[PDB]
Amino acid sequence: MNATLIDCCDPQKPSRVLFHFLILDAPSPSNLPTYIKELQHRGVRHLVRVCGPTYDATLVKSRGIDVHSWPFDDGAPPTRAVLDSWLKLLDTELARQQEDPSVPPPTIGVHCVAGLGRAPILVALALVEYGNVSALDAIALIREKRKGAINQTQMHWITKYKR
Repeated sequence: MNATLIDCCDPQKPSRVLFHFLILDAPSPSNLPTYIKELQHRGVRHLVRVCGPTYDATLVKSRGIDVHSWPFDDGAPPTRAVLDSWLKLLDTELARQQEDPSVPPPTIGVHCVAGLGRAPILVALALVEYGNVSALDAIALIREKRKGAINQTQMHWITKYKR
């Protein structure tokens, strides 16, 4: 498994990880049980799919992983609805940790198909919003681990973003 781990760190204490992001490939229906096991084995709390369904999410939900189906168009930046839902989820996970010192940093998975566009740009945005990393540095960081990630339109949108 074919996954890229990107840490989003506390701006104040860059020692401290806020979230672990996993950029993943989409599962095939036939390999779905193995795939779920591999998510569980990496402590995945939340799975976000930003592509059109290619499988039955209920099988994942039943194994303790929250699944979020927020499709947006290939080559596109997140819609405002997806973005707000993403920040809402991350805000909630952030409050969960602050409220309870017994909660370690959550791993949050994100897949589409290629992992070159839609998945990475959500992660990039999290780095900008919570890690306080500049847009250009978030892109470079993702590209280190995933060559060819993020098209020109996605690049422009993340360079322009504020809450």
